[PDB]
Amino acid sequence: DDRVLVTETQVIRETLWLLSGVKKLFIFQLIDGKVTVRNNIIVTHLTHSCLRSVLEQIAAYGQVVFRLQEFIDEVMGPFRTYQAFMWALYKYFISFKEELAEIEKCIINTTITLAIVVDKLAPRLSQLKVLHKVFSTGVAETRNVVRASHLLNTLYKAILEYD
Amino acid sequence: KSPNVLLQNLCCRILGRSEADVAQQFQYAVRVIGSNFAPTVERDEFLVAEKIKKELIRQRREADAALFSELHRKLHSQGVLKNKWSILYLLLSLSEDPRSYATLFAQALPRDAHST
Amino acid sequence: LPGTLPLASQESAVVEDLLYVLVGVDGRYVSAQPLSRTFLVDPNLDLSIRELVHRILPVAASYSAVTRFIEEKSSFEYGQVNHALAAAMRTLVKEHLILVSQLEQLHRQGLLSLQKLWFYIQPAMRTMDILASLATSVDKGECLGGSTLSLLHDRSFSYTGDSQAQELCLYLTKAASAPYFEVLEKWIYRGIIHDPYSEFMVEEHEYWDQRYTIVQQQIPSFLQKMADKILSTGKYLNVVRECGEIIYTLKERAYVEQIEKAFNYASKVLLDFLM
Amino acid sequence: AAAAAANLNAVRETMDVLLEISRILNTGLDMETLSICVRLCEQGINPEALSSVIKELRKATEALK
Amino acid sequence: ITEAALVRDILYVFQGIDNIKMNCYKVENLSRSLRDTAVRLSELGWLHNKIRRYTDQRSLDRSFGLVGQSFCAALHQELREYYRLLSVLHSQLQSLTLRRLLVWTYDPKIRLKTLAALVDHCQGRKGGELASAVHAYTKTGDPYMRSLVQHILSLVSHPVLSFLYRWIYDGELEDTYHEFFVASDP
Amino acid sequence: MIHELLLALSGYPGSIFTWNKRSGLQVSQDFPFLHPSETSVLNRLCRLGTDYIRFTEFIEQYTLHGIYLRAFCTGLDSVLQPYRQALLDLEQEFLGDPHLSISHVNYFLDQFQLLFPSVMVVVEQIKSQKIHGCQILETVYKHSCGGLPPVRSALEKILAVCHGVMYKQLSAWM
Repeated sequence: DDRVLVTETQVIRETLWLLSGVKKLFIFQLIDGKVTVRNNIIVTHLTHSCLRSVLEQIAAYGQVVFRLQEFIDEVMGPFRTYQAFMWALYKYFISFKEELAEIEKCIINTTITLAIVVDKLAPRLSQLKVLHKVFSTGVAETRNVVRASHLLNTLYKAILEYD
Repeated sequence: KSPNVLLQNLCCRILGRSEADVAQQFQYAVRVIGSNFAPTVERDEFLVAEKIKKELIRQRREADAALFSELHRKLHSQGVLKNKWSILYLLLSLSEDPRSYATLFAQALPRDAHST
Repeated sequence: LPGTLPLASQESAVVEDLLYVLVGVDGRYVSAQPLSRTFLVDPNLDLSIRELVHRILPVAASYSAVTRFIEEKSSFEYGQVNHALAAAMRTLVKEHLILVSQLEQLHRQGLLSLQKLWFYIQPAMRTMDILASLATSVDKGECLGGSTLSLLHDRSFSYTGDSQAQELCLYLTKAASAPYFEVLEKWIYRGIIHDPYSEFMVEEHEYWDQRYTIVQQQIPSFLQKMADKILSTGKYLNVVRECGEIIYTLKERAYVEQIEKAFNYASKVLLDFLM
Repeated sequence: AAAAAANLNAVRETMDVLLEISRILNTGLDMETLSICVRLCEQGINPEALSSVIKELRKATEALK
Repeated sequence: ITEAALVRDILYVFQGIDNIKMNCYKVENLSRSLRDTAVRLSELGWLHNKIRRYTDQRSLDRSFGLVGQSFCAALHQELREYYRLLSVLHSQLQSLTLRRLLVWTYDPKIRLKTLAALVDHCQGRKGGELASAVHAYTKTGDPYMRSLVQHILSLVSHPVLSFLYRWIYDGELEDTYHEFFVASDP
Repeated sequence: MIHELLLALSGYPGSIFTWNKRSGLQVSQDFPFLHPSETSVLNRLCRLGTDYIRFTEFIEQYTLHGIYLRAFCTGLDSVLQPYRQALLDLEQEFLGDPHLSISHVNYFLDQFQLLFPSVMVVVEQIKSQKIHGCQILETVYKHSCGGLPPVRSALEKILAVCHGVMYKQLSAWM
């Protein structure tokens, strides 16, 4: 069986793009709206399987950010609530993107490897998991008055859980 | 550089002066270093190591006696040092205690047994 | 089979075999015999070697009686002196194990001929000959406590012209006396007598001349001059308590003077207490 | 090129480790003086002789201060 | 069998992991001068087992008390260091020989001699009765042991002086396991 | 293999370090490149990895319900922070000199090896007895009076944040 034998730093750059929400990446090639790791990726170390393990976790995070980017796309291309809801979501992404973009600076210009960028991103991969559950109730649903009431009421309920 | 010009930098580091000023001391440093250039004892870094641990243990500083063992290995890891015995034999001699008998304990071999 | 080996080469087999017997492990040809240790060398060996082998072994036999003195006189049932004597007698064994290491590393380059060996171990043949004489003279007459601190003060007086085995026997007695001089600074500056094992020179009982009484055996024989002022110093401290640093040096009496400076106060607090 | 920059790194390491052994032993040396005593010891020089000198020049810099 | 191969296995027997197999570590050829020095060196690793079994058997049951933890958790700070020495010795195996080990491991042949005989003198003692049986090891005089055990006592006797400073200034004794010498009656 | 292991101790199993749902992390079998004596210390090293995996799996699952269970896991990651941070360091030391063996890596964990085991049964008592409600603030406290100094200093942190919930509710009511 053949493998591509990618280098090490190239993975972190690819991981940052997955965090950014961009598509068509040499790694994490989605098929049906579900990001999935390739099969020929291998490093000099990590025995070709742990890599499939560590990437599989970050992939689970790509799903959370790819689906949201698909949601924001289906609003840009007069509900006045979803359109007002994405602007809050969209605002959060710009600031989140800046932290990921900044890290890329310290890559081209100090040693950096996998186990460091993950732990550096702990207070973000935590905040992101919440959105996968808050938004899950804003996507599972037909009238325009029940889709906006049930959404706005889910937040005020989900906040009292975190008090 | 050469050891003769290098000995004069030392006299300018310890004593703060220029080489045109301090020349009586440098006259005394050539007297001692010269005629005492060749090493007089057999060289081994093992014995000198077991005497810097025995010394940091004697000051109730048992934590730095196990840190030196990790710093003495790194010296071998890099490998830019040819004579590691000498520089440790010297750093041990200039060691002061922040706060008797030595013919009983282990001393270096004399080199007189061999036909030098 | 050394008979089929040349002279100049078989010597390289004995020196690396003999370099192990000095540690305690048995050897290939020069073996040890069951139990003051006796050794056996070879039926068929060059006579120009066996006469010199028997000149190196007396540092091993004098070593197999020190390492057995450490592993035994470390048992608690021997007092707080026969312990610190066995500890300070262990650091030298450590430095004797380094001297055998530096020989094997020097043996790999072949620079170690048998004749060259007899000269290298000479500092070890003198030291391990001193300790193998104390460890056989402390166990002959069972000594524990003060009577083990007297023997280190006479065996330091015999070597008054050696100046090399007199620095050693001063390093032992300086370390084999710290436990004894730590129960004394409690019996003079206060009245309490700890002495878990029966080793101190002053023992108590349970009308006042039978309370504390000198034991004659356990006297250091260098405090024998002041065997009565010590007993009289603490005794005065107790008839008031129930009512309501020292280092050893040779030819210097800084501790004999230090005791008089406290006994001269021990009375001035009791005599004034009755007037 | 490269092998001339890889040597300048393996020397800044060793000169940084010898400065650690120097402080836990509490030698009064510093990073500038210590680079002189290392160079000397490379050519081959009695550390029993070189240390008597440093124990003297430091013993005379006080009579002048 | 080369001498280097023995130096490879011995660095494992110092831990418990077995040519040298498992009460003496009987080695099973080679010359007699090698087997003898291995035997003594291999046996040091056996000691490390007796001190490891205690800090593993008693780290299992939850009925050992509060003192029996500060003891079983002070036999580990005196074992990480024994794991630092094995670190250094392994980096040089890539030179050291048998006769060179004896001097390297002559001191940790004593600390692993007091600790492996300190956990047998206090076997069934729990609570304060254990802090009183690791204090009967200080009357020894040996300046190297009396300054080691007199440190384990300074950790084992910390929980005891935690009840005392509680049962004196606040009078609220609390020990589900009976350790303190002040027993209350409901 | 070093960077391979430092991931296995992070929660990512691979071919060298297989994962079993019942036993836990363990080495598959003998490997020719490495020595046959190391096959033990790793198994001694994995007894730690199994703890972190079974920890983080429970932490994510949140399983039973109640705020006092949410906050317990919220605090349970805080005590588990020095474990991760001390693991990132191992890679840096190995990046410097390439002469460090598994012995030094095993030595570095030291404190984590004697901490996780005592903080493993505290979780097991919860998932095996349905400890619902504020009763956690005692089940964790009854184990806070342990002798092990490191533990006595770990659970006290969790009790220090778990009290934040009660202190929130208590002030909201009074």
